[PDB]
Amino acid sequence: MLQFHVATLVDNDMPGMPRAMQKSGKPLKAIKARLKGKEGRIRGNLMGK
DNA sequence: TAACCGCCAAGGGGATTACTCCCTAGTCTCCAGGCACGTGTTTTTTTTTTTTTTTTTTTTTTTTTTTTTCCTTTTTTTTTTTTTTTT
Repeated sequence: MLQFHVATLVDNDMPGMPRAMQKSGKPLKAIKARLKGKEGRIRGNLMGK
């Protein structure tokens, strides 16, 4: 479970790995979700601020 | 009905004796295939690296702008206070 919490802190988009459960019925938004994506920290905040 | 026996007749060829002769038994002497020893080159086995297709993983999906709506927990177990009954 410690490895599960560490992995979901790092990457919650890993297939074959149980998704982290948030309080509002959503998956947890990890740091990879903050960076990778069109609306991410790179494309939506550094590329397109 | 001709096997078998008795009787008679005839002849054919194996046994016997002698002479010969010739092929093998025996004995040297030279030499060469038959055999004991060593080994091989194909045959099978095992690795080794690649090949080729299948399967899985992962990442991706034009940009900008303006309005609402709903939600931003919830049941389920444990605890703690309160109230009632009894001696």
